[PDB]
This record gives sequence, structure tokens and C-alpha cells, in this order.
Amino acid sequence: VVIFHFSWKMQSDVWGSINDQGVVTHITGGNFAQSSITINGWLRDFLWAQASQVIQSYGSSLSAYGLFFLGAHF
Amino acid sequence: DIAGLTPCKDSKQFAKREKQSIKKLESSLKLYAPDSAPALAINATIEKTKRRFDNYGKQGLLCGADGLPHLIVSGDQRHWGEFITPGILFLYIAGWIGWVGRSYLIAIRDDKKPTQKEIIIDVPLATGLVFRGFSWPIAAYRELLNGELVAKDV
Amino acid sequence: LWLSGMYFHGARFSNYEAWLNDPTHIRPSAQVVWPIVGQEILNGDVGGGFRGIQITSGFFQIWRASGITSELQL
Amino acid sequence: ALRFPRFSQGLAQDPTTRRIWFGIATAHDFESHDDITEGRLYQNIFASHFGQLAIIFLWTSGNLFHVAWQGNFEAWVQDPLHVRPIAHAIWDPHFGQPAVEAFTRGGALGPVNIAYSGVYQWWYTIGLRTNEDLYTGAIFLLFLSFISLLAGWLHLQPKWKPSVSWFKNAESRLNHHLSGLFGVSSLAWAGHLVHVAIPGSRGEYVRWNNFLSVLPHPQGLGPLFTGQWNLYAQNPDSSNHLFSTSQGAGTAILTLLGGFHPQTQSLWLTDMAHHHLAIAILFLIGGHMYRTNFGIGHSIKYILEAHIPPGGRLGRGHKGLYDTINNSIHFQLGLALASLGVITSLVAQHMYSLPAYAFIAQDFTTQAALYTHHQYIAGFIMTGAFAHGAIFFIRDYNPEQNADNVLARMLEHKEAIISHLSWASLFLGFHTLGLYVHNDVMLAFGTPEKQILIEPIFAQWIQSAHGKTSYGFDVLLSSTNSPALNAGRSIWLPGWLNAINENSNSLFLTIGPGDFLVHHAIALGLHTTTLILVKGALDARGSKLMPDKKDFGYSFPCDGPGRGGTCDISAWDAFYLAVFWMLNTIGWVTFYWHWKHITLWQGNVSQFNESSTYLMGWLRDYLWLNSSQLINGYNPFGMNSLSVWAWMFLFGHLVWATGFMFLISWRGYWQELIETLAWAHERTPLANLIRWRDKPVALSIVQARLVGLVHFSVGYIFTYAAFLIASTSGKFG
Amino acid sequence: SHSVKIYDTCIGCTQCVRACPTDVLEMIPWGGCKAKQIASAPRTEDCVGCKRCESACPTDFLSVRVYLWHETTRSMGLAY
Amino acid sequence: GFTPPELDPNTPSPIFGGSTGGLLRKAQVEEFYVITWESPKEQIFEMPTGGAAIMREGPNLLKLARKEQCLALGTRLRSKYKIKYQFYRVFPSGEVQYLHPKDGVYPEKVNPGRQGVGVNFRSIGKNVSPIEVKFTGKQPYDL
Amino acid sequence: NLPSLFVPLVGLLFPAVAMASLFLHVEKRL
Amino acid sequence: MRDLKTYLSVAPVASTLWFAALAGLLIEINRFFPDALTFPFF
Ligand code: CLA
Ligand code: CLA
Ligand code: CLA
Ligand code: CLA
Ligand code: CLA
Ligand SMILES: CC1=C(/C=C/C(C)=C/C=C/C(C)=C/C=C/C=C(C)/C=C/C=C(C)/C=C/C2=C(C)CCCC2(C)C)C(C)(C)CCC1
Ligand code: SF4
Ligand SMILES: [Ca+2]
Repeated sequence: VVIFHFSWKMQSDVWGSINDQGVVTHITGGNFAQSSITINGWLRDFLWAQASQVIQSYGSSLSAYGLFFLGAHF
Repeated sequence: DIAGLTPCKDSKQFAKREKQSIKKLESSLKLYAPDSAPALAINATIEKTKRRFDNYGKQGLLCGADGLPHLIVSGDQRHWGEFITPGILFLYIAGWIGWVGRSYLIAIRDDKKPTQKEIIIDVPLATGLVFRGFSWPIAAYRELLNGELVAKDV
Repeated sequence: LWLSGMYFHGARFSNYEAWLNDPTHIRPSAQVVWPIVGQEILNGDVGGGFRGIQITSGFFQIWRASGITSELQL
Repeated sequence: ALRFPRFSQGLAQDPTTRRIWFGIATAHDFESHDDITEGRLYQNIFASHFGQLAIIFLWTSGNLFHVAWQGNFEAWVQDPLHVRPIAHAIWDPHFGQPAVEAFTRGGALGPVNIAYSGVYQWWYTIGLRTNEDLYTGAIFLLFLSFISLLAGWLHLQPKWKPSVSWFKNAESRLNHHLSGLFGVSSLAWAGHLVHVAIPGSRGEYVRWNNFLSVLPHPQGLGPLFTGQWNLYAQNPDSSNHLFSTSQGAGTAILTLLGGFHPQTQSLWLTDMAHHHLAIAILFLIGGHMYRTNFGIGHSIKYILEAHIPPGGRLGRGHKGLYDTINNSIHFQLGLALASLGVITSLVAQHMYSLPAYAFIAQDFTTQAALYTHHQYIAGFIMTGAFAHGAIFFIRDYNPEQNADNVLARMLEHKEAIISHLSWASLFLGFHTLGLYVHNDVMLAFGTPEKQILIEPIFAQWIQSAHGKTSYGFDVLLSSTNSPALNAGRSIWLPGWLNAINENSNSLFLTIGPGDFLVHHAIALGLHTTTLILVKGALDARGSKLMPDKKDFGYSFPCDGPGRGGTCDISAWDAFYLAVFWMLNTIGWVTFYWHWKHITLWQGNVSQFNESSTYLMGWLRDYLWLNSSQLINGYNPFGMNSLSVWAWMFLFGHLVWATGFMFLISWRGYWQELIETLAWAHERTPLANLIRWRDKPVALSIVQARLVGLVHFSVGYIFTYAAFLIASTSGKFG
Repeated sequence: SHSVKIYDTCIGCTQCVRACPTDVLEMIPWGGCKAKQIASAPRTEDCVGCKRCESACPTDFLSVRVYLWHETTRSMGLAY
Repeated sequence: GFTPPELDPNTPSPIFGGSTGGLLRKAQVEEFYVITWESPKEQIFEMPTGGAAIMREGPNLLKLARKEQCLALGTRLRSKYKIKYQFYRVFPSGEVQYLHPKDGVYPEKVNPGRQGVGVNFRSIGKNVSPIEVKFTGKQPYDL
Repeated sequence: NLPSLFVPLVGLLFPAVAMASLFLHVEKRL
Repeated sequence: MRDLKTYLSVAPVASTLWFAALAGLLIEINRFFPDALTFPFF
């Protein structure tokens, strides 16, 4: 729970891309305030949304992570 | 052909997979220089992909609507290389392993401490027994007819 | 021995000299796999003309902070 | 006695809270109660059966009442494919205004739940048309539940309680069940179909007021006593016929068309009436086999005694099996649960492939819910069949009266049976997993062409044997020359071949390599679950580790840490371990069924045929993808009618994970913790004026396994039921 | 309370009595075995059911048997 | 013939500051136990309920909540130190019941004045099948 | 209108009476 | 020396050497004959 808190907080309120004029858009659109106050929000707006990369990594250089995901489940 | 399948040499999806795979590797190739080491690596992977697809289409592999080789294990003589022939090869190897290990356990069962030669391998005894599995279907078959393979009343 | 392996991989199978010139675009990588059973797909485009596995240990940042530049020092 | 439980003195004299739990968990175990006799045993069982029948009648009565009161049945009959049936009405004072808004559907005034049991299609197909008909059936079943309780109470006073000899009258019971309970009921059901259902399916509303005036057939009854029964099959309904109307209607009452009604996509109502009539009269003749009070018939004892092969390969055959089963109610319940679980799975496999209720094949949520329901029901029933088989071996098996028959010989080579079940489970598990991992690695490295996709050619050959053309193996029914095809062209083969090759229904769906891998996972699940239950049932009376297990009963914690450790060594623990494998097996079965249909209903069978061959496809293209509308049942921006499933979805995840606590953590930790809590209460002011009258103790080891299994199973069922219905009804297709 | 029984396969090694943590077992004189002594369970009201005695029996099969029966305050190990 | 020693109150108790593992309401309304021993000197000994206590020189009396606590402390008194010990049970009425050592001889040492209780005269595997005791209040091992 | 009477009668009053009566019977002595 | 050879015959070391030789052999076989879903030599 600690590391999931860290991940979602950094991807929602800090990490992102900054414009030339100073417009910062975070990796997730500041969804931490409204989505993380709910267990269903943690299930949907965190796990279901951010597991896309690992369930789509087949056929790329990140496919080893897609294999380790399921092997660790096993 | 069989089960509605079409041979991979005739399937368009099979050839489209080979095209799209090679073109995807070529898309990775344009990023690097023609004399580069990643270039020779990607070129070797492309040649390896062509060899794989050509070999699958040449040996009579059947393809589904997905353009992927489907195997037929019913025993049809047109596809014995897909299961029965490699399966006989496996059963030869598996019987070899089991027969040699069995010969080892029989040879050490009369030792003072049989557990000693099970956690510390007697490599000389092993090296002398590893080649008895070469004729395992014979030595086993004879032990079947002579009542030596199965322990009586267990 | 583990640290020896780390510095040696930074020297022999890495793109540290390329990450040193463009640290914001290059992905740090210090492991390159052999091409045997198609696992060379894991040697992904990491920038600087390098195909490898992106590393997250942070040895590039440490070696830059210490002042290391050439593969010889590693 | 002296206090609860009045049937167990040792539980009543328990000074701890354990008295209450074990009093509840052992209420129906009549054989363990104090001062039990064979008479009281059979009599309590008899009255419990009546109480169960009363429960079932009351339950169905309530279902009719709500469908007729708050439901859509009258409106649903007019638009069977455009009206969402209503289960009941919702009255929750915790609802916000939007919850009332989003849950008001199906054309109702208040919030309602959309029924997914299929009773609307069932009742419309059998002749019920108005809410008044449903009220009539509810009153009749409420009255039937009343007389069930009446008979249950009746046979509990002296001179009405029967002797144990009457319960042990097996010959008479089989004759009546086959003749009356099975045959006469099916015969009368064929009567209802040809009087009310078939004419109701042709526009004629036949009820108790006018059923004496209408003729089920223009030339009724006459031909039945002549032998020219074919006149009842002369004028069927046209293939262009509407169910509630008469355009295309005929006059036949007993046909063998073989296909489906093109409009409703359900079996021909005349075929079903003829079916029940044929199997009924087959049950009627078959119900005259055994001997009663008339000097003719068989002695089941003598039949079992005579079946002994010379040469002694089965020893003494079946000698003594008659009294062995007729004296053991656990043996009889094991056979009953085994046969019931098989035909329950049979019902599941046939209701989705051969829908018999009108306009139920298009209600995809209903088909998925019904198949999942019965498969989990059958899975539990099968675990119970083997559980009571082990209970029979401990409580009722007499080794001397079963000397050297087939039953004792099962124990004689228990190691052979258990070892080979282990080999088959190992073989299936090793290879099925290996092939799945191989294909996973291939698709990881971006080389799909290197997968191992084996064609399920044996089942494809069977589907071609039934007349399916998709594989073109040119065997009977699929080949023009085979006598199996020529003999049936006159009767069922036109409609049968017309239905099997229709690409919309699920009558023998097209199978590929993905179906080959899943069916072997099914074989792994069946073999391993069988292995667990059989090893527990055969090692229930004793093992090399505990040669006197029969003395310790069926359910005990363990035998101590001695001799290496004996945790989970009872046959009850074998059942407890097998339920996890049952849930896993039925999980594989239902994941399979739901994905194939949810891709079929979406018209995208290629995604299943290409993604079911590797397990990352199951995680990504089945669970993750279909959970979208479900998990968005309520979001930071609002909610819709799927929120009740998003909540139950998480609810099932909680109960399931709560069971892990009872299954991972064990007792001694919690006992010492409760001791530290008892000290806390005795030393706290004000509160120490309140004294507990039962000493707080940690849950028993066996109780912990049961509580953990129940949380696991409840979370299992509720999580999947929430996802199943929300992902299917959210699209409705 | 839990039931405890001693079978005549006992050899009289007095190990069940040494391992017992609530003084339930005794060693009485007997004529069946070599040590001239067999075990008995005269105080099963104090028996807790730990089966520490069965863990120490060298007989095959066991000569001490602890059949867990009706739980009491003494058998549940309650100090409260 | 053996005569059990009567429990003498006002007997000194070991030096101890107090712990939370002591007696509860069970001692007040149900029962409690008391172990006594002699000891040669003032020593320290670990308490079966809490920490450490100072064993007084000469007669010692210690009241515990369970019987197993008494025998465990006695076994350590007999092993680490070389001290004989007895312990009794005390009902809320004031009645005292002598427990161990019952005969005055330790239970692991055979004594001629002892009678058999629950001793089956057959192999353990010679018990009957449960069906032969069904509908009776018997068990296959009670016989 | 009937749900406004029977829903509390089975979710509040019925479990209250049922749990209290079962408590008295379970804790009763003879 | 004899003790050193006896150590090399222990189960984990014999397993590593045996499985390393086995892993290298299968790697070279799939290096000279990559892919191959069938037995092509008939
Ligand atoms: C087992 C059948 C069954 C089931 C599962 C339900 C379920 C439900 N009923 Mg219902 N009911 C039933 C039979 C059933 N009913 C029968 C036979 C009648 C008489 C025709 C009614 C009349 C009725 C009314 C008027 C209302 C409900 C309502 C409800 C809902 C709210 C809960 C409630 O008020 O309790 C049920 C209340 C009752 C009075 C029914 C109990 C009386 C019957 C005879 C059952 C016998 C109970 C008996 C004392 C104990 C049964 C033992 C055990 C099986 C429980 C709920 C979904 C309310 C609703 O619509 O919610 C919005 C509501 O307004 N029911
Ligand atoms: C299954 C039946 C059931 C029913 C019918 C209700 C009904 C209700 N619940 Mg409740 N709830 C239930 C189960 C149930 N709950 C369960 C199982 C839980 C545990 C998860 C909860 C937890 C819960 C919480 C946390 C809250 C509610 C609240 C409410 C009220 C909100 C609606 C409102 O604003 O009314 C009117 C609101 C009022 C304050 C008027 C009160 C109604 C009068 C005073 C009732 C009189 C009581 C009567 C004298 C004695 C009753 C007991 C008796 C039968 C022995 C409502 C009357 C809310 C609430 O009570 O508001 C404070 C709220 O806070 N419920
Ligand atoms: C000489 C070794 C040997 C041999 C001949 C056998 C033979 C057999 N085993 Mg078996 N097994 C072995 C080792 C062996 N096993 C080991 C080490 C284990 C522990 C992992 C097992 C665990 C095991 C189980 C759980 C089961 C069997 C079963 C069986 C029987 C069915 C075939 C099978 O399923 O095999 C399958 C083989 C395995 C699952 C593991 C084998 C591992 C390797 C290949 C064998 C070891 C080789 C040895 C190290 C070589 C020594 C070299 C020597 C010359 C120095 C069969 C007669 C099944 C049975 O009961 O029959 C109905 C069954 O259920 N075995
Ligand atoms: C017609 C079928 C049938 C019949 C007549 C019996 C009859 C019997 N069974 Mg049996 N059983 C069956 C099917 C059947 N079983 C099936 C299908 C299974 C597989 C699950 C089992 C598994 C089983 C086991 C393991 C045991 C029995 C035992 C017994 C005997 C005593 C039962 C008892 O008194 O405990 C009372 C039962 C209860 C108090 C039920 C409480 C637990 C339930 C499941 C919790 C409810 C679930 C949940 C809380 C509700 C939903 C959640 C909610 C939020 C919606 C008894 C003669 C026991 C026995 O005596 O062994 C010798 C025994 O240990 N059965
Ligand atoms: C013709 C006379 C007759 C009849 C009709 C019956 C009928 C019945 N007896 Mg009975 N019995 C009889 C004579 C008879 N008996 C005699 C002479 C004796 C003395 C030997 C007994 C001794 C006896 C005992 C000891 C017991 C019974 C019991 C039962 C009941 C069984 C439970 C049940 O309802 O399942 C219903 C069965 C069916 C509906 C038919 C089979 C169902 C099939 C397999 C599946 C369903 C078919 C279809 C697909 C369903 C579609 C689903 C859809 C409708 C929703 C049943 C109503 C039990 C009982 O008393 O319960 C209270 C029981 O304990 N009988
Ligand atoms: C443990 C135990 C028990 C129990 C048991 C069980 C549980 C069993 C079972 C089982 C099962 C669960 C079975 C199943 C089965 C089935 C079968 C055996 C079948 C069949 C059939 C056939 C052969 C078919 C044929 C056909 C036809 C007819 C037509 C079409 C084609 C075909 C081919 C399909 C008891 C109590 C007894 C005793 C004690 C012990
Ligand atoms: S189970 Fe424990 S307390 Fe009971 S007699 Fe055996 S050793 Fe003594
Ligand atoms: Ca079809």
C-alpha cells in the first residue's frame, strides 16, 4: 500500500510534461484527489488503468515484464 | 484440407504475417546505419524469420484462418512429423532416463548405506550405466517376460 | 564481486557514453541479451545507437555524479 | 441436555463460546445426537424432506408473486425481445436520488432489478400469459407448501411414523418412483403441453374455465385407441409462425421435427410434449421391474448376488451390496448426489445448446447466468457425493459383510487407484501448462507462428458425425451414403441438420485449438478434484501414517505434531481441499463458456480463436476488457444501474480475501490474543460490571477451515456473478 | 474431558508419563512386558489433549491414544 | 500407605513485584491451584506467568491459575534446582485437593499401590469398526 | 406503500426480535 | 583430492554440471536448427 500510494501520487500530482509556457500535464490528470478516496477508484483508476502497459508489452522489448507479471501471479 | 484447414503455402494470412513481421523489423532497421551492429543483428533476424516461415510452409504444415500452423495429432500419415515421430523420439529418451536411473537404484540398493550413494552420486557407476538406456526397450522387454521388471506381491 | 560486475557491464555492454551526451533522451541500458530463441527482441531501442535492456538501478547517475566519463574508468 | 444444544450434552457442558458454534454446525447430523435410534433417524430425515419441499414450494410461490405484482410479465409477452423482465422492486432508504433514477428501468414506476433467471421465458412458453395466471400459481404453491408442512408434522406422531422396515422397502419405492414420480408426472406434463401450452402457443387461451370445452386436436383421442397415432403429427406449425398468434399455426400435438422454432429459437413445443410422453410411458413400463405384494418381480438382493464373474476377477462380485446400501443412508445419499450432479451438469450443457423456452436464447445475460449457476451447483453436489462416500466408509462400512466383493476390493488396491489418478493429473497438468507457457513466450517474443496449436480433431470428427460441415470429414450425417443419414431424413434430420449448421445458435459451436487447450485444463481440474476426493475417501478408515483413523471419526483437527506432523489428515480435510479445486475447475469451465459466448454474441469469434491459445489473452482480452463498464458502475463522476455490481464485485473480493485469514493464520495465535483481551476486560473499570456468560476462545481448527472455505466460496461466487452479469447485461450481447 | 487409553502393546518405557504436562499418566505394575510396568490414565480430567505423550511412544503402532472428546475448562487450557 | 501433606496457609511466598499473568475471576468463582516447595536458599527463578521472582529460603507457597503452570514450574524446580514439590487444587469453598505427586512417588516411577485406569488389553489395531457401536453410547476404544 | 412497512419489519424489527430471542434461549440454563 | 572429487559428486554440483551441459547442448541444437514445430526429416 505504501509503494502504490507513492506510485499514484507521483504519477498524478508531480511527474508529467511541462510546456514551453509553463503548462504542466501530469502522467495522470490529477486524478488522485477524487479517485484514491475509494477502493473502487484504486481498483479502476490505478490497477485496471496502469496495468495496460504490462498486459500490452508482448511483441516489444518490455515483453519480459509481461511474462514475469503472469509468472509471479502463478 | 483436413478439418477445413488450408496449407500454409496456400494461406494468405500466413504470407501476410511474414510480410508484416519483416516490415516491422525493417521499420526498426531504418533507425540505424547500414554498417552498424544493430543493423546486422536486425538483418540476421529478418533472414531467420524468412527461413522459419519458408520451412513451415515447405514441410506441409496446415494453417487455420489465423495464418498460424495448426498441428494434427490424429495420426494422419501426412503429419507424423508433428507428433507421432517426435513422440516416439521422446519415449525413447524418457525410457532411457528412467531405465538408467532404475539400474542405478538397483545397483546401490545392496550397499551398506544406500542413502549415501543417493545424495553423493557414484559417477563411475553412473557412467557405466548411462549407455544401457540405448537398448532400454530390449532390456526392459526381456525383464517383462522374465518377471524381473515388477516386484512380486506388492 | 557484484559491484565489479556492475561497473564492468557499464564499461563493456552499455551506452553510458551516449547517455552522457544526451541524458534527457537516452534510456540508460547496461544489459544486452544473446540472440538464441528470439529473446533479442528484449534488446530494445534505448537510444545512442544501442539495443538493450533499460536499467533502473541508477548507476549512470552515480557514475556521472562521481565524474566518470570514459569506459576505461569503469 | 440442560441447555443449548439439547441434542448434545458435551456441547452443552462447554463453558466457552465453542458451545454455540458447534451447536449450530451439528444440528442436522442426527446420527451424532444423544439417544438416537434407527427409527428416530429415518423419521427426522422424513420430516426434514417435507420441510424442504415446503421451502421449495414457498420459494417458487414468492417468485410468481413478485413477477405478477411489481414485474413486467403482461408487458413482456407483447415484446419478448424488447422488454427487460423485472425481478422485483427496490426499496432502499439509503438510495440517493440518482440511484432511484438509474435503477428505474424495464418500464416501471420505481427502481427495479432486471430478472436474470429466465422465469419470464419459462412461464410464457408453458402457457402463462397474464399476471392473474401467476397469482393463481403462487396461491397453489403457497397452499402446497402448507400441505408439505402438514404431512411433515403428520408423520412425526406415533401410528403415523413408519418403521425402519418401511424405509428399507427398496423394491416398492423404486417401482412407484419410476412409475408415478417419474412417469406419471412426465405423462401429466405432456398433458399440460398438449392442452394449454401448445394451444396457448397458437393463440388459444386455455384455462381451468374452458379446458373442458376445447379439443387439443380436431379428431381428438380417437386415433390414440386405434394405432393411427400419426394423425396427431399431420399439421405442424409453419416455419413462418408467430408464437402468441395464429398466422402459420397448425393442429399437430406430437411431432418429431428436431430443430428450433425459427422465431423463438426454442425447441418445438410439440417435440417437447411428445418427448415427455415417450419417456413417461417408458418410465411406466420400466416401473414394474421389482417384486412387491403380487408374486411377480425381482429381488434386488438376488440380482446383486447372481452377478459374480467365474474366475474370480471381481472376487465375490456384488454379494452383500444390497444390505450394504439399504442400511447406509450415506451410501444412498452418495449415489443420489453423484447422479444428481451429473444430470445437473447435463442440464447446463443442454439448456444453452438446446434452448427450450421461447425467446430465451436472445437474453444472453440469462443464458450466461443460468449456465454458471447450474455448473457451480453441480460442482458442489459432486464434492458432496464424494464427501458422503467417505462418511459411509467410516460410519457404516462393515468389512466382514462386504468380504471380497467389489467394494472391499476398492480398498484392497487403494494405492493403485490413487497413484494412477495422480499420474493422470500430473500428465495433464505438466503438458497443458507447458503448452500455454510456450505459446505465451512465443507471443511475448512476437513470433505467433511458433505456437503449438493442436487441432481438436477428435471432437471435430464427432461434430461432423452429427452433420456439421465446417470441418468436412465426410462421415455419417455429413456423408450422403451412410445409412445413419438415410434412416433419419424422413424425421428429425431436416430440422436437426438445419439447426446444427446455423451459425447463430450454440448447437455444437465451432471449436479450434484454443478449445483443445481449455478442455485439457478441464480434464486436469476433473482429474485432480477426483484425486483429492478419492484419496480422502479411500484413506478415510486408515493409512500408513494413521492406521486407526476410523476410530477418530470423519472430522477431527489432526493427530498432533508427532510422527512428523499430521495436519489436514482427515477425510473432512480432503473434502475441504477438494472444494478449492472444484471452484477452480468450475472457474475454468465458466471462464471458457462466457468468453466464447460473449465473443459470439459480439460477432467477433476470431478474437477468442486467436487469444484463447495463450493465458495473457485470457487476462487481457477477457477479464480486463469486459470489466470496463462494471468497474465504471460508479466513478467520481456519477453512477448508473451497474453500480450494484461494481459494489458486489468488490464485496466478493473482500469476503474471499477475508477467508485467507482463516486459512493462512491458524488458531494458537488467536487463542493467546484472546487471553490478552480477557485480562483487558477484567481490569477495565465500568466495563468489568459486564460479565460474559461464555468464555471467549479462538475458533476450532476444523471450524477455521470451514469458515475460511465459506468466505472463499462466497467471495468466489459473488465476485464472478457480479462480473458475469455486469459485463454481459451492460452490453446485452 | 478427553479420553486417554493404554493398549497392552506398551513396553513400559515411561515416556508418555514424562512428556505429559498435566500429570495424567501413571506407571502401574504389570506382568505383560519386560519392564514389569504399564501405563494408565487415571486423571484425564486434567488432560489438555496436547498429544505430547503420543509423540514420545516408540511402539508401532502407538500404545497411548488420546481421543479428543468433550471440551471443559481444564481441557481447553483456560486460565480465565 | 501414604498420607498427603495438608496445605498450610501463612507459608511464605517468593519475592515478586507482580505481573498481569496472575489470577483472574476464575480463581474467585471456579478454581485455582497452589504449588509448594522447600528450596535451600534465596534464588531467582523464571515465573511460568511473567518474569523473574526471588525464591525465599525455606518453605515456599505459590498460587497459580492452571494446573499445567504448576507442573511446569515444578519440573523446572526439579531440573535447574534440586527441589521437591507438591501442588493442590483449591475450590472457592476453601476445600483443598491433593494432586501431584499422588502416591508421594513421582508418576514416572512405578509404584505398587496404583490401579489400572483405561487400559485396553489388546493391540491398538484390534479395535472394532464404528458400525458395530452405532446407536449405542459406546466408542471402539472405551471397551 | 407496503414496502415502506414490510422492509423495516424484516430488516430491523425481525432481526432485532430474532437475535434477542435466540440470545435468551442460547444463554438460558436449566 | 579424493575429498574434493567426492564433493563434486554431491547432488547440487552434479545437477549443475549435468544441467549446464544439457542447457548448452539444447541451446546449440536450437542454434543450428531454430524454430522447428515438426520433425522435418521424415
Ligand atoms: C420465500 C419466498 C419469498 C421471498 C424470497 C420474498 C422476498 C421479498 N419480499 Mg415477499 N412475500 C412472499 C414470499 C417471499 N418474499 C409471500 C408468499 C407473500 C404473500 C403473498 C409475500 C408478500 C410480500 C409483500 C407485501 C412484500 C414483500 C416484499 C419482499 C422483499 C422485501 C423483504 C420482505 O419484506 O420480506 C417479506 C415479507 C413478507 C410478509 C413475506 C413473508 C410471508 C410469507 C408467507 C413467508 C413466510 C414467512 C415465515 C414466517 C418464515 C419463512 C421461513 C423461511 C423460508 C424464511 C423481498 C425481496 C416487500 C417488497 O416488495 O419489497 C420492496 C413487500 O412489500 N413480500
Ligand atoms: C436491512 C434493513 C435496514 C433498514 C430498513 C435500514 C434503514 C435505514 N437506515 Mg440502515 N443499516 C442497515 C440496515 C437497514 N437500515 C445495516 C445492516 C447496516 C450496517 C451496514 C446499516 C447501517 C446504517 C447507517 C450507518 C445509517 C443507516 C441509516 C438508515 C436510515 C436512513 C434513511 C433515513 O434517512 O431515514 C430517517 C433518518 C432518521 C435519523 C430517522 C430515524 C428513524 C427512527 C428514529 C427509527 C426509530 C427506531 C425505533 C424506535 C427502534 C428500532 C429498533 C427496534 C426494531 C428494536 C434508514 C431508516 C442512517 C441513519 O440512521 O441516519 C442517522 C445511517 O446513518 N443504516
Ligand atoms: C529413477 C527415477 C524415477 C523413476 C524411474 C520414476 C518412475 C515413476 N514415477 Mg517418479 N519421481 C522421481 C523419480 C523417478 N520416478 C523423483 C525424483 C520424484 C520427486 C520429484 C518423483 C515423483 C513422482 C510422483 C509425484 C509420481 C511419480 C510417478 C512415477 C511412475 C509413473 C511415471 C511418472 O509419472 O514419472 C514422472 C517423473 C517425475 C514426475 C519426476 C522425474 C524426475 C526425473 C526425470 C527422474 C529422476 C532421475 C534421476 C535423478 C537420475 C539418476 C541418475 C543416476 C544414473 C545417477 C513411474 C513408475 C507417479 C505415480 O505414482 O505412478 C502412478 C506419480 O504420481 N514420481
Ligand atoms: C441433499 C444433500 C445433502 C444432505 C442431505 C447432506 C447431509 C449431511 N451432511 Mg453434507 N454436503 C453436501 C450435501 C448434503 N449433505 C454437499 C453438496 C456438500 C459439498 C459442499 C456437502 C459437504 C458436507 C461436509 C464437509 C459435511 C457434511 C455433513 C453432513 C451431515 C451433517 C450436516 C450438518 O448437520 O451440518 C450443518 C450445516 C450447516 C450449519 C451449514 C452451515 C454452512 C453453510 C454452507 C454456510 C452458508 C453459506 C453462506 C454463509 C450463505 C451465503 C452468504 C450470504 C452473504 C449470501 C448431514 C447428514 C457433515 C458431517 O456430518 O460429516 C459426517 C460434514 O462435515 N456435508
Ligand atoms: C406413485 C407413488 C409415489 C409417488 C408419486 C411418490 C413421490 C415422492 N416420494 Mg415416495 N414412496 C412411495 C410412493 C410414491 N412416492 C412408496 C410406495 C414408498 C414406500 C416404499 C415411498 C417412500 C418414500 C420415502 C422414504 C421418501 C419418499 C419421498 C418422495 C418425494 C421425493 C422427493 C421429490 O419430490 O423429488 C421430485 C422428483 C421428481 C420431480 C422426478 C424426478 C426429477 C428428475 C430426475 C429431474 C427433474 C425433471 C425435469 C427436467 C425438471 C424440469 C425443471 C423445471 C420444471 C423447473 C416424492 C414427491 C421422499 C419424501 O418423502 O420427501 C418428503 C422420501 O424420503 N417416498
Ligand atoms: C467414493 C464412494 C462412493 C461415491 C462414488 C461416486 C461419487 C461415484 C461416481 C461417479 C460418476 C460421476 C460417474 C459418472 C458416470 C457416467 C458414465 C459412466 C456414463 C456414461 C455413458 C455412455 C457410455 C454413453 C454412451 C453414448 C450414448 C448412450 C449415446 C451418445 C453416444 C455416447 C457414446 C455418448 C460410494 C458412495 C458409491 C461408495 C463409497 C465410496
Ligand atoms: S494428550 Fe497431553 S495432557 Fe493428555 S495425556 Fe497425553 S501428554 Fe498428557
Ligand atoms: Ca451451430
